[PDB]
Parts: sequence; structure tokens; C-alpha cells
Amino acid sequence: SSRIAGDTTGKYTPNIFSPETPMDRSFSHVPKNPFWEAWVFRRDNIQREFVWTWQTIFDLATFVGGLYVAMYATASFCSRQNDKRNGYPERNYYFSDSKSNFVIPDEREFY
Amino acid sequence: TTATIEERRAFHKEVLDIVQSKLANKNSEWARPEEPILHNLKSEKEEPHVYYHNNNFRVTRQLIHFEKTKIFEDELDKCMRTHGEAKYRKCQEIAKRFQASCRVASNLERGPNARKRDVGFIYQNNKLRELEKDAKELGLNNPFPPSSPRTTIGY
Amino acid sequence: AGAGGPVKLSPPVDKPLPYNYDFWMDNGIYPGQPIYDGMFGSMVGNMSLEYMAKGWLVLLPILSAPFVYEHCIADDVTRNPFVPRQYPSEVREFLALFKNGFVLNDYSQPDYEEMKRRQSGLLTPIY
Amino acid sequence: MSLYLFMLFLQPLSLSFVSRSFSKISSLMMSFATLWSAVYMWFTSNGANQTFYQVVSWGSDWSTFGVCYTSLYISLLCAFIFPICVILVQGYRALSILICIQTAVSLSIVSLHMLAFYALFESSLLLFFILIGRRKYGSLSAAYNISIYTFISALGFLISAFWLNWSFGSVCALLPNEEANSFVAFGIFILLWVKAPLVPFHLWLPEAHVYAPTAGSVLLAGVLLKISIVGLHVFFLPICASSIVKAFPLILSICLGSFIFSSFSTLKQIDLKKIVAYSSISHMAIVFLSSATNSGLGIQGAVLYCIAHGLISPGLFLLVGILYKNTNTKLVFYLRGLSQQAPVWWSVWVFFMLGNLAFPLFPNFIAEVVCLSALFKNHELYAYAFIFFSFVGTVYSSTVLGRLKGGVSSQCVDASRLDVISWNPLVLATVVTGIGYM
Amino acid sequence: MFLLAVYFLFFSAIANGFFGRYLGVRGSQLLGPSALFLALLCSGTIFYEVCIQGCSTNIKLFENFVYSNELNVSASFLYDPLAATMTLTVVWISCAVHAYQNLYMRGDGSQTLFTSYLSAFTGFMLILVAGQNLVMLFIGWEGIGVCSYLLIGYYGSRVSAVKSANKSLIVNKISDGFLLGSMLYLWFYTGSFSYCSLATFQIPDVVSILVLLGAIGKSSQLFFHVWLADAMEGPTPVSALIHAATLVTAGIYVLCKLNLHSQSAVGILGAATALMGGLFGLAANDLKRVIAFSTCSQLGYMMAVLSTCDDGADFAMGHLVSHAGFKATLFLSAGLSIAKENNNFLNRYGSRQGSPTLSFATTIASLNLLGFPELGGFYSKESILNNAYINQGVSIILTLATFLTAFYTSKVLAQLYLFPYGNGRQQKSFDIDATTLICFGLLLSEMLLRIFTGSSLSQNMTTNLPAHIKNLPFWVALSGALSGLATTNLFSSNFMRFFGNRGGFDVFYARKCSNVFYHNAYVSYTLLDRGFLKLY
Amino acid sequence: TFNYVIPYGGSSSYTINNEPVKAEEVTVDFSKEPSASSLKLADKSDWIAYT
Ligand SMILES: CCCCCCCCCCCCCCCCCC(=O)OC[C@H](COP(=O)([O-])OCC(O)COP(=O)([O-])OC[C@@H](COC(=O)CCCCCCCCCCCCCCCCC)OC(=O)CCCCCCCCCCCCCCCCC)OC(=O)CCCCCCCCCCCCCCCCC
Ligand SMILES: CCCCCCCCCCCCCCCCCC(=O)O[C@@H](COC(=O)CCCCCCCCCCCCCCC)COP(=O)(O)OCC[N+](C)(C)C
Ligand SMILES: CCCCCCCCCCCCCCCCCC(=O)O[C@@H](COC(=O)CCCCCCCCCCCCCCC)COP(=O)(O)OCC[N+](C)(C)C
Ligand SMILES: CCCCCCCCCCCCCCCCCCCC(=O)O[C@H](COC(=O)CCCCCCCCCCCCCC)COP(=O)(O)OCCN
Ligand SMILES: CCCCCCCCCCCCCCCCCCCC(=O)O[C@H](COC(=O)CCCCCCCCCCCCCC)COP(=O)(O)OCCN
Ligand SMILES: CCCCCCCCCCCCCCCCCCCC(=O)O[C@H](COC(=O)CCCCCCCCCCCCCC)COP(=O)(O)OCCN
Ligand SMILES: CCCCCCCCCCCCCCCCCCCC(=O)O[C@H](COC(=O)CCCCCCCCCCCCCC)COP(=O)(O)OCCN
Repeated sequence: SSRIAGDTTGKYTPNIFSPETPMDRSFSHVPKNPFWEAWVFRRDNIQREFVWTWQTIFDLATFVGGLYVAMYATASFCSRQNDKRNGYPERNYYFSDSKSNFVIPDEREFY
Repeated sequence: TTATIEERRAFHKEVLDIVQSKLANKNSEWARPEEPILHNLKSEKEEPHVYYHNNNFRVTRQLIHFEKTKIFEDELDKCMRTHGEAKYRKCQEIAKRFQASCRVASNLERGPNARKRDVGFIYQNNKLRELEKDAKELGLNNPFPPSSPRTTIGY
Repeated sequence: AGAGGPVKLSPPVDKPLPYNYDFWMDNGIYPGQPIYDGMFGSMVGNMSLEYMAKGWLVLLPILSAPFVYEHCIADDVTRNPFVPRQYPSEVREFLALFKNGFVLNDYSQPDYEEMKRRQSGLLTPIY
Repeated sequence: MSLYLFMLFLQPLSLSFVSRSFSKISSLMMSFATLWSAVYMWFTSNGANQTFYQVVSWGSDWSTFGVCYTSLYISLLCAFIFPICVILVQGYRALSILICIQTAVSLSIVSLHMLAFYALFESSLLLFFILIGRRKYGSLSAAYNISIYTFISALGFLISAFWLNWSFGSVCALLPNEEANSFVAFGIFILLWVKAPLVPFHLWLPEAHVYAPTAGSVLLAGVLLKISIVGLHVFFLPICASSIVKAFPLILSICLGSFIFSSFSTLKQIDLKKIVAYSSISHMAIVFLSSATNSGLGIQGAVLYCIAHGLISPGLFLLVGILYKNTNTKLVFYLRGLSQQAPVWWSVWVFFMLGNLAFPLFPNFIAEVVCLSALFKNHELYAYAFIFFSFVGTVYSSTVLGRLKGGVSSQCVDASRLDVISWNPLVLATVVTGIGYM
Repeated sequence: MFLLAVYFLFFSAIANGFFGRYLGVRGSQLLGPSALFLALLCSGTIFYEVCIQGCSTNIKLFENFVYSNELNVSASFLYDPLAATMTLTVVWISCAVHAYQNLYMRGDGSQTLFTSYLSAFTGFMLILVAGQNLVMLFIGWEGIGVCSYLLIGYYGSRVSAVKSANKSLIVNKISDGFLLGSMLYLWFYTGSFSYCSLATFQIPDVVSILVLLGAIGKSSQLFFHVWLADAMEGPTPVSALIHAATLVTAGIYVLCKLNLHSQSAVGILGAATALMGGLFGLAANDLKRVIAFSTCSQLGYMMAVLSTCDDGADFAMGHLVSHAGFKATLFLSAGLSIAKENNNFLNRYGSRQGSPTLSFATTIASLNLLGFPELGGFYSKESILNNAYINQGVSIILTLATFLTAFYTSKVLAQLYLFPYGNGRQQKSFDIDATTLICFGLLLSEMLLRIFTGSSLSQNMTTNLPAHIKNLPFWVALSGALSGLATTNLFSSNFMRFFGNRGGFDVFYARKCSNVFYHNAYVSYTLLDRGFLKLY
Repeated sequence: TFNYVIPYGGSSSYTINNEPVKAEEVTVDFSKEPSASSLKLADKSDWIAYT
């Protein structure tokens, strides 16, 4: 009912007309499951069940926006500390409103 | 300090002369300069020849600094391994020198956003000394520790 | 016999799968398990999180009572009936440098205040 | 340099004249010749020339090509990884598309003109639309995603290049120019934001990788993501440093958020290819942040980590492709008992997964150490944030390995002689870089 | 000569795990023990040269392992007194475990791979101990972490073993992350990674906390002890190596090598871990679990002693080396009992005719754990308890832990030998070869030598304590042992249940931390990338 | 810089200034200035008028 497709000697031929099934690469394929396949389809196509609800908005804002805000605040604090540590004047950052034009320290200058 | 356009074009012509003199004789170490091209430009980018030459000088210097730091570390490690338990007293100087080399190498070209590398806690100790002096003279109470004699093996 | 023991095979899935089925770990042997035991399903010993919290509430005070006395109620002078080990001046000065040292609690010393401030050092590097 | 460029132009040329039956053999020989020419370029690159090792111009600013530290590493990586892609692909159409994509990418890395850079990198736009959208195994959605994201980002980059060419009068990197404009910086930045996947512009990558052939996925992860770092080092930091320093809190927020959200998203993945794709997105964040610090430690660390990723991600994508060929499945749930059934595939898979987790004997460890040191040079909190969240990568990798490692399986699905041959160079390169020959 | 030991272990790993098809099961039963014997000879030479004769040596293999700008580290090995002592103990225990595995793992399909993993595990432990810089220690730390992941999960078709390995890996990742942060702090402000230049008299609290958090992972302290109990899924030889030396000791070794710890934290954390581990071990009914909780308790004692005095580091290392022998013996004997009885539960053990050597080795190891006077465990434990008197809080908790330790240890000894037979009337047998007898001879030799040679220089130095205070540890141990023999009830069913659930640390993690982790992942993916930002 | 040792870009002195130089000798502007109507409509002073 089965036969060896591969030939090491190099005289490999596909017996497409053989009654016996060739032991080709397809022999080792794993049998799929109707329910697992539908689970895979549902998981990938999860945008269909998306709904804008107050709980969804709350969860999104609290975790994604909340993390982004925390990260920005920490980065701003670290920049302020570094500027104080280095002795540089308050740098003109993008959203910071500073009446100073300092951005890149001069390599020649001694701070 | 202001730079007039006449002076800027004069420096540009001098830079071109320097390039022409360099071009006259072949040099395999052209991009490893031993001396910078001195200038008073507001921005080094204005004179491209000065910018590239000085950048190559800075790279050469930094490579030298890194190798010097490695040498200092080797003498500190040998000194530490020879003395034994007397290492703290006898290896204070070598350690001081090694830490100074580390600061010079890191601080020279730290970058626009990088902080100064406080090898040996010298800056922190200095800050604490100033804070103590101010608190004591003004009669304030300092919430910070007083400056330390030694904070590290050397500095 | 360690090798070759019989095992029961987990039945093949035969109903629509829940969306969060990735929380279940099944290798094909019959007793599958949650990703983290105790996240759902049977709890070991039939003890809920509330029971564990009530236990910890009963236990915590008794465990913390020895530590709170010496650390907070007691003071350097009264903690022990002796002073810290006495060292020659050259040795003592070097030993006092260590923040995690044991010579910083010598009240008898005239440098006690400085040593105490050294022990309660900086939370983070200033530079 | 001239030899490398000539071999690059000969590889697409050779296909036109081959017998149509010798195509695969000729393509493999050409790929090896291009690798050897890259080695020659490395030999003819003296460290004494600190700025640019070699610059060649063929009559115009557009035809100015040159190699620097970043360019040299990326070009060697592309030449090293291309033979593997070639052997994995069958058919004249597939070979033609792959060879054209490779030629365009390899010419982009060495280009020193922004407009020429754009011309060469974006030439391989339809070819990716056609490759990712192939008849049976491709997805039109993924092709549309990647194509539209690339077009919009590259068009913004093009507008910035046009302004720089109008204002300064030249757009060649070799001419020192500085700009403080924020619109132009944003235009150049948006390309980097999209190409190197950074949240929220990372959606194109996973779709493309999943529905691309193994040769395509290997090329994409191996070198296509790196093209961002060449643009940053060569076309962004020299001119728009002021804007990177001005926006550093925002850059850090976006990079760390990308690292965190990508790590969390990797946890919900059930497809091996999607897991590898999201791991790449997480890994790109450290490289981007490290380069943005504009420090020696950061630029070197970013390039080194890029090489480590360009050696570890192709390996995982290759093993995943081999497994899919053996089993026709990428679902972790269907794949069980792989330890017992494929001891040789499993050993290499475990080794590569250990590499992806930045263990000490792997290039990722050294690279990560350098990148973390650069972040610590900026701020201690910056380093701490990245170091702490690295555990999430461990959780997903451990869960995947555990699901694959054991269970009951009735199929012997192990690698053939061809599959071991394809990964052996990658294994040896990983080991060599791991021991410190970076 | 110093390199040879690491070479022998890595060779045995490569040979068994890459060339096992040629060597065979018997070939691994030869090459493993032979290599470990040669490594023992080298470790003994190293110990004599460095510890006894005060000759530290540095071997730099190669320079510029990492060379990016200023950052430069080299692969170098410094054999200092701590390194020599740990090398010797590790190699002695590994040689014994390799001898043990010849008979224990005969019934396991991959005996070649097991031996390979054991030898690579020992090699990475020797790399961690002997490293001269922080990067080499990290290389060892990660190598032992990976080898533990590959050894705990050896039985892949058991979901418990794979989960136990994932647990170990995740906990160790969190710890090594804190360590990496501390190493970055130390490199930045001291200029080097070498321990000689690493010395800092005053360190900011952050570095101390990061160091402690890194150490509490491998040395399973409170909040980080969840993985140790679970690590029982692995084969018995793995448990002996991890618990006795390779894993638990690394945290203590790190704390002792770089004295950046804070007295207040280490004392409280240690005493808490000692008490909790003893209480958890009281409830436990699996033989292998009780010995794990005992390991946790002893680790608590070692961590606690660092706070008491300056010699605490020496006392901790002395306890660590004394503990590795007896604890290894306890695990190997437990494994043999399980193998002979086909049972893991204390209820079903009982008196049965056996080998004199195994029963004696179990009794002597239990006595060392208990604190029987004039034994290696006794001196190393009294050195801790006597010196902890100054810290009133630490001392009281440690004495209570001594009581609980004695109670469970005596209960286990009574249940395994004195108690009548509890297993079924079925044919069970495990015959012991001469290799197992050699293994127990080695463990007993270590135990005997420890008494003659000692564990710390300051072991017998006088602690100026009243006689009643100096001899109290003995009375508490005796009282606990007597109460344990009587198998009396000490706590109500509510507390016995609480202690059986190990304090509910894992129930907290599953109900709250894991749910939060997967809700963050749900928001990050389902709600956002594949929801809001995905086209219809 | 195109090197891995020093930071890319450059630094410009804040103290040193360059005196402005006219783009050309004579400047002819073909761009008309805003009309009075544009300014009137843009005036937001009185909200009702602006609206
Ligand atoms: C002097 C001594 C002699 C020494 C020699 C030196 C001479 C130097 C050069 C001479 C070499 C001959 C030139 C080849 C001409 C024909 C080539 C061709 O038809 O391609 C497919 C053809 C394969 O033919 P086929 O398999 O028999 O079937 C095709 C059928 O006709 C139809 O099949 P189909 O209907 O099924 O179509 C399916 C299609 C799938 O559908 C698509 O994908 C369509 C996509 C649209 C175009 C692709 C956009 C992206 C292309 C990027 C360019 C690739 C290079 C990247 C480098 C960046 C450059 C900026 O897939 C393909 O066709 C192949 C995919 C990839 C090939 C695309 C590249 C060709 C670009 C234009 C070709 C030139 C035609 C000029 C016409 C002249 C008179 C009519 O040739 C190849 O082997 C692969 C392409 C080789 C590219 C080299 C050509 C140069 C183009 C680069 C532009 C640079 C400027 C030009 C300067 C060149 C040097 C001066
Ligand atoms: C399918 C696989 C089957 C076959 C398995 C192969 C077995 C491989 C054997 C493992 C190799 C272990 C050796 C590790 C050392 C690496 C050797 C090496 O790198 O050569 C060094 C020379 O150094 C040595 O030879 C080391 C001695 C090796 C053996 C000594 C003891 C062996 C015990 C192993 C412990 C090594 C710990 C090192 C941890 C980093 C090159 O000298 P340099 O000129 O200084 O090179 C520059 C440095 N850098 C690489 C960073 C650019
Ligand atoms: C540092 C200086 C010298 C370095 C030597 C390191 C020691 C040997 C390293 C050899 C290569 C390193 C990684 C080997 C590939 C990783 C795969 C592996 O180790 O094991 C494979 C298979 O193993 C092999 O075939 C190759 C192993 C040969 C030697 C391995 C020694 C232990 C690995 C060392 C850990 C690497 C360190 C990386 C981080 C520091 C999978 O095993 P399991 O998942 O447990 O399943 C096996 C089936 N069963 C369920 C029955 C258990
Ligand atoms: C609709 C979208 C959004 C809606 C929902 C958003 C809700 C989020 C709101 C709170 C989020 C976290 C709080 C951070 C911002 C707090 C207030 C910002 C103002 C601020 O900068 O204060 C600083 C906050 O402390 C800090 O510097 C940061 C402390 C908190 C960071 C750590 C907390 C979590 C850690 C997790 C890792 C995240 C960071 C990783 C690096 C300290 O004031 P100042 O001294 O700086 O003076 C600076 C002058 N105001
Ligand atoms: C010696 C050093 C100390 C070692 C460990 C000390 C731990 C002490 C902390 C516990 C003591 C205070 C507990 C808070 C008071 C709660 C009192 C009742 C608890 C309650 O009603 O709800 C519980 C909340 O969980 C909780 O109570 C979780 C709160 C715990 C705070 C986090 C501290 C880490 C805890 C790690 C070990 C503790 C294990 C047991 C807590 C169960 O909630 P539910 O699941 O039934 O809700 C239903 C799901 N919708
Ligand atoms: C002064 C102006 C004022 C502002 C006015 C703005 C007005 C609109 C501006 C929007 C311009 C963005 C262009 C992209 C449009 C979204 C893509 C079209 C949606 C779509 O259905 O495309 C399908 C697949 O596309 C896909 O699969 C692509 C998925 C979504 C692409 C993501 C867009 C790239 C990133 C967006 C911004 C990135 C940086 C921004 C600087 C193909 O549909 P079909 O072929 O079947 O046709 C059948 C007809 N339904
Ligand atoms: C809300 C968070 C911001 C999201 C971006 C996060 C990280 C991006 C950083 C990229 C790094 C370099 C880019 C330079 C600036 C881009 C964004 C910086 C933040 C920003 O918007 O600052 C604005 C100025 O920037 C500008 O005026 C230009 C803004 C960008 C233009 C948008 C599209 C341009 C596309 C043009 C294509 C090519 C054009 C070439 C001619 C206003 O800040 P402010 O200084 O006024 O402070 C007043 C507040 N009180």
C-alpha cells in the first residue's frame, strides 16, 4: 500500500500511475481538525467581533494611553535630570515652552 | 564674537591652500591626523575640509584614549594582585589614574544626550561638599550625607 | 517500569472551541492542565485566595513582631550591652568608610553623627 | 567596491542569458560570486580611511556609492544570507523576482545619494506586491498593507530629499549639511518609523512575513529591516541630529511602547511565523533607540545587534519553513512531540530560540550588553525599563517551546540532507559571532 | 592545571551529547565518571594551592571579548579562596552525582544526553564561580539557568515538568535582569567589570536593591521560591545538583563576592525565608519536597548571617560548603528510596531490609541537617545562630526555624525507617551496584573531612556569650526532634492547610498577576492591533 | 561622521554669530503682501465681528 519515492542513487521517478501510495513528503502531514481550523479562522479574523463600547474605550485608554503618558513623563524627568547633571541650560524640547535656544551642546565649549 | 563675510572667505581660501599642500605629497596616514586644523568658525560644517580632518583627528584621539584606558586597567589589576590585603592603601594612586582615564575617554565624546560618566563619584562628592558648606554657613540642616574621604578604591 | 507505562489519550476536540482556549495546555495525554495552575478550575486543597489572605493576615503580625522592636523601638545605645569592635585609628578610619560596615554604630566615637549620616546614604546616584 | 557593484549588476543580467534549465545553478554560482566580491571589498577596505573606506562615482551624484561601518556590515550580511534564499526558491519567475529584489536592496545599502537611495530601495515595490500576493499561498491583504505603507513612508522621505536638494543644492551624504527644520526631519523620520517596524506602524510586517515564501521571509527579516539603520546612520543623524535631540522624550516613548506592546502581542500568537515576526518588531526597538542616542556606544551597538538579528531571525524562519514543508501546519497546537520525532530539527530550533533570548554564547548577548550600556549612558531608567520587560520574550518563547517539546505524535517529521545544508552556514556564523568575532 | 577541570567537564558534555551514538550508554558510564575524577584531581590541586597555601592565580584566556568603544571585557579566570572552595565542592558533588546516574538512569532512554547535560551544568557552575569579571559570572549564571531548564523539563510528555521548567526560566530571567542592571550601574561608576576595581565603600541604595533582587532568584528567597518546590518534576540527580550546589548557592556567592548588600534587608528576608521554608516543609508529604523546603530554610540561614557581623560572609560560605554535601546525600538517598519502593509519599514508607550504607548515609545526613553536636552541619549552623544573637529579631526567628527544622527532619527519619512498613505487598526491588557504594563513600568522606578541616577560619573563635545562650540551639533542636518522633500535632488544621498551600504565593500569581498579564496582552492585541487598527 | 567612535552631526557655537549677508545685491519681490481685507477678517478682537 506504500512505496519509497526517494532514490539515493539518483534514478528517482514519480510513479504517478502506481496503485500503491508513494511515501513522499505528503506522508508525514498532520491531520487537521474541523474545530481547530474554525478556531484558527476565528482568532485571525477577530476584527469582525470588535465593538466600540465604553468598556473597550476605557481599557484601551487606561492601558495604552496610560502607559504612553507614564513613559513620556518619565522620559521628560530623565531629560530634566540629565540637563541639571550636565550643567547644560534648559534645552528647547519640542513641546516644552522654553525661552532658550539651547539644543546640542558645543563640543568646544566647557560646561 | 562676530565673523564677517570677508574673514569667512579668507579662512576658506586658507583652508583650500592647506588642502593643496596636503595633496602635494602622498600620505598613508592622511585620515589619522596628529594635529587639528585650528579655526574660529561658528559651525565646523561650514568648511568641509576642516570638518572631515578634525573628525578624523577626534577618532584617532578616542582610539588612543580607549587603548590607554585598557593599559591603565592592566596595571591596576596587576598592582591589586601583587599587594594582597595591602591593596587598598598601595593601589589608591593607580586606581585614581585609571578612573581619570575612563572619565576622559567617556566624557570627551559622550554625545548630545549622554550624561557625564562619574567614574569615582567625584562629581557627587563635590556636590555634597558644596551642599555641606552652604548648609553649615547658612545654618540650614542638610538632608544629605556629608562628603566622604574615599568613596571608591581610588576616587 | 519507568518506560512504556500506559497512558490515556485526550479525546479529540468535538465542539466549537472557546476564544481563549490557549489558556489550556494539552499535549494529547488525558489530564490537560491550565497554563498556570490555580488560574481556573479546581484549586489545590479547596483553598481560595481569600482564605490565603486571611491566613497571611493572621500570621504577618506574629512574624513581624521580633523585627519591629529592634529596628524601630530600640536604639543604637540600647540595642546591645557592648560597643562595636574597637580598632586602631588607622584601621578604624578605613573601616568607617564602608556604608555596609558595623563600626558606624559606635556611639562612644566622637564621629558618630557623621558615621550615622554616612550609613543613611544616597538613594540614587546624584550624577 | 567596483567588483562588488559589477557582480551585483551581473546577477540580474545572467538570468536573461541562461538556458531556463540551468537557472538555479547559475543563480547559486552568481550568489557565491557576489559573496566573494563582498569579501574582496572587505579586503580592499582599509581601516586607515576612518570616514569612508571607499567611494566610487560613475559620472553623477546619483551614481555615488561608498561603504562605511554600517554599510559594510549590512552588505556582508546580505551577501552571506542570499545563497540560502536562492536554494530555497524554485522556478524562473521566483528566481527573477528574488534576484531583482536582492540587487535593488544591495545597491541601496551602498548608495550615498538620498534620491538614488530612494530610487533603488523602492524599485522593489511591485515585486513584493506580486511575491506576497502569489496565486495559492499568498494574501492580497498583506501585499496591499506592505505596499501602501512603503509608498507613503518613502514618498515622505522623497519630499524631504527634494527640499534638501533645493535648499542646500545637493543631497549627497558626502557634502556636510545641517538642517534644523522639523518638517524635513519628520519626513526623513517617517520612513524609518515605518520600515523598521515601530508601533503603531508595524502592522504591515507580520502579514507580509506570514504570506511570503520562506526565501522572502528570510530576506525580509534578515536584511530588509536593517535598511532603516543604514538610512538613520547615513541619511538622518548627519543632517537631522538637532531634531532627534529635540524629540528624544518622544522617540523614547514610541520605542519603549513598541517594545512593550509588541512583546504583549507576541503572547497571543498561535502561528510560528507570527511569533517570529513579532519578536523581530520587539528587537528593532532597542536598535532604534540606541542609534538615536547619537553616541559611539549606541551606533556600534545598534549595528552589532542588527547583525545578530540578521543571523538569528533567518535561522528561525528557515526552521519554521522546513517544519511547514514537513507538516503543512504552522499552528503550535497541531505540532507536538517534536523533541522525540525530530531530534535534529529540535536541537537547532532550541539553539536558535536560545539565541533569540540573548544568551551569553550568542551574538545577541554581546549586542544587547552594548546597547544597554549606551542606554545606561543616557539614563539609568532608560536601561532599566528595557531590561525589566525582556521577561515577556521569555514567557512566550518558553510557552512555545513547551507546547512543541512534548506530547503524542504519530509522524516522523525531521530535516532532510538539504535542510541541514541550508542552516549549517547560519549555525557556524552564529557560533563564531557568539564567541566574539563580531 | 586550573583550566583542566572546566575542559574535562565540557569535553564530557560534548562527547556524551554529540558523539553518544558512538560512545553508547556504557561509553557515557565511563567517560562521564572518568572526566569527573580527573576534574576532582585538578580541583583538589587548586584547593590546596589557593586556599591552604594562599596562592591566587589569574588565567586570561583572551582579551577583548566585548570591545565596543570604552566598554571592554576579557575572558579571564581568577582562582581566589572563594573560587577554590566552591570549585572543590561543586566538582566533588558532581562526580558523586555522575557515579549515581550510572544505575539510576539506566531505565531512561537518553542516558547519554542526561550525562551531557550534567557535565555542561557542572562546567557552567565552574565558570560562574571562577570568573574574574562580572560578564564571566553572567555567562555562568545563564548557563546554569539554561541547563536547569533543559534538565527539569527532561520528561517532555509531562505537562508538569514543562511548566516547572518554564517557571524556573521566567523567575531566573527576572533575577538576571536585575543583575544586569546592577552590573551596568557598577561598570558606569567604577570604570571596570573586574572585582578588584569593583570595590566601592559607599554604594547608592538602588544598586544594593538590584543586587539583592538578582540574588534572591537563584537562591530561592521569599517571593522567588515558587520554582524550587516545582523543580521536583525533574529526575533525582538534577535535584541533588541544583539544590545542593549549582543553583541555590550562586545567589549567596554573588552577595559574598561583592559586599554591596544592606544589613537591614538581608537579615529580615533571610529569617523570613528560613521560617517560611521550615513551615512549608512541615506540611509536605513528598520526600523530595521536604528536602527542598529544608534547602530553602538553610538558604535563609545563610542569607540572614550576612547581616549579623563582618565574618558573616565567611560563615555563609562555610555553611554553604557544609550544606552541599549532606543535602546532596539526602537527595541521592531519597531517590534510591523512591526507586526501591516505587513511591514518593512518606505515608507508604516503612522499615524494610536494605543496604547498610544507604541507611547510615541517610541517618548521618539527617543528623547534620538536624544539628547533632560534633558534626560539620552543627559547627556551621552554631556559628550562625551564636553570632546572630546581637540582632534580636533575626535570632528569634532563626531559633524558631531550628525548631521546625528539627521537627520535620526527625519526622522524616521516623517515617522512612522506624515506622512499620507502609507500602503494598507487591514485588519491588532496586539492586545497588558498587558504583552507588562509591558515590556514598565519596559523600561520607566529604562529611568526615568537613569535621576535621572545618568550614571557616573563625568557626571555633569564641563568641562571648553566656553558656545558656551558647547551648540553646542544641536544646531547641533536641526538643524539636523529640516532638517530631512523637508525631505530635503542632498547628490547627487551618494552618496546616495554609502551610500545605505554601502560603498561596502561586495562587496569588495565577489569580491576579497572570490574569493581568493576559489582559494586557488582550488589550495590546485583540483590542488594538487586530481590532481598532485592522481593516474589515 | 560615518564612523562608530564619535557622535554624528555637529555642534555650532552659541556665542559666535555670523553677520547676515544679503542673498543678492538688489532684491525684487514678486510676492504681494496681505491685503487689508485679509487682516480685517483675521482680526479676532471682537468675537461677534469675527464670527
Ligand atoms: C553588450 C554585450 C552584451 C552583454 C549584455 C549587456 C546588456 C545589458 C542589459 C541587457 C540585458 C537584457 C535586458 C532584459 C530586457 C527584458 C527583461 C525582462 O523582460 O524582464 C523579465 C525577463 C524574464 O522573462 P520571461 O521569464 O521569459 O517572461 C517574461 C514574458 O515576456 C512576460 O511574462 P509575464 O507576462 O508572465 O510577466 C510576469 C512578471 C510579473 O509581473 C510584474 O511583476 C510586472 C512588474 C513591472 C516591472 C517590475 C517593477 C520592478 C522592476 C525593478 C527593476 C529590476 C532591477 C532592480 C534594480 C533597480 C534599478 C533601479 O514577472 C516578470 O516578468 C519578471 C519579474 C521581474 C522582472 C522585472 C524586471 C524587468 C524590468 C523591465 C524589463 C525591461 C523591458 C524593456 C522593454 C524593451 C523593449 C520592449 O527577464 C529577466 O530575466 C528578469 C529581468 C532582468 C532585469 C534586467 C533588465 C534591466 C532592467 C533594470 C532597469 C535598469 C535600467 C536599464 C539599464 C540596464 C543596463 C543598461
Ligand atoms: C555539532 C557540533 C559538534 C562539534 C562540537 C565542537 C566543539 C567546540 C568546542 C568548544 C570550544 C570551547 C573553547 C572556547 C574558547 C574559544 C576559542 C577562541 O576563541 O580562541 C581564542 C584563543 O583563546 C583560547 O584558546 C581559549 C582556550 C580554550 C580552551 C581553554 C579551556 C577550555 C575550557 C572551556 C572554558 C572556556 C570559557 C570561556 C568562556 C567565554 C582566540 O584568541 P584571540 O586571538 O585572542 O581572539 C580574539 C578574541 N575574540 C574571539 C574575542 C575576538
Ligand atoms: C562556554 C565554553 C564551552 C561551551 C560548551 C557548552 C556546553 C555544550 C554546548 C553544546 C551546544 C550548545 C547548545 C546545543 C543545542 C541546544 C539544544 C540542546 O541543548 O538540547 C537539545 C538536544 O540536545 C542535543 O542533541 C545537543 C546537546 C549536546 C550538548 C548539550 C549540553 C548542554 C547545552 C549547554 C547549554 C548551552 C549554553 C547556552 C547559554 C549559555 C534538546 O534537548 P531537549 O529539549 O531536552 O529534548 C531532548 C529529548 N528528551 C526529552 C529526552 C530530553
Ligand atoms: C486618553 C488617553 C490617556 C487617558 C488615560 C491616561 C491616564 C494616565 C495618567 C497617569 C499615567 C502615569 C502618570 C504619569 C504622568 C503623571 C502626571 C504627569 C505630570 C508629570 O510629569 O509629573 C511627574 C510624574 O512622575 C513621573 O515622572 C512618572 C511617574 C510614573 C511613571 C512610572 C509609573 C509606571 C511605571 C511603568 C513603566 C512606565 C515607564 C517606563 C520608563 C513628576 O513631576 P516632575 O517632578 O517630573 O515635574 C514636572 C512638571 N510637572
Ligand atoms: C513575611 C513577608 C510577607 C510575605 C507575604 C505577605 C503577604 C501579605 C498580604 C496579604 C495580607 C493583606 C491582604 C489584603 C486584605 C484582603 C483581605 C481579604 C482578601 C479578599 O477579600 O480578596 C482577596 C484579594 O486578594 C488579595 O488579598 C491579594 C492582596 C495581596 C497584596 C499583594 C501582596 C503579595 C502577596 C503574595 C503572597 C500573598 C498570598 C495571599 C494573598 C481575594 O480576591 P478574589 O480572587 O477572591 O476576588 C474575586 C475575583 N473577582
Ligand atoms: C490636507 C489633507 C487633510 C487630511 C485629509 C485626509 C483624507 C484621507 C487621507 C487618507 C490617506 C491615506 C491613504 C490610505 C487609505 C487607507 C487604505 C485604503 C483602504 C482600503 O480599503 O484599501 C484596501 C487594502 O488596503 C490596505 O490593506 C491598507 C490598510 C491601511 C493602510 C494604512 C495606511 C498607511 C499608514 C497610514 C499613515 C502612516 C503615516 C502617515 C504620515 C484595498 O481596497 P480595494 O483595492 O479592494 O478597493 C476597492 C474599493 N473599496
Ligand atoms: C504628538 C506627539 C508627536 C508625534 C511624533 C512622536 C515622535 C516623532 C519625532 C520625530 C523626530 C523628528 C521629527 C521632528 C518633529 C516631529 C514631531 C515633533 C513634535 C511636534 O509635533 O512638534 C511640533 C513642531 O514640529 C513641526 O512643526 C513638524 C511636525 C511634523 C509635521 C507632520 C507631517 C509633516 C510631513 C512633511 C513631509 C515632508 C515635508 C518636507 C518639506 C510643535 O511643537 P512646538 O515647538 O510648536 O511647541 C509648541 C507646544 N506648546
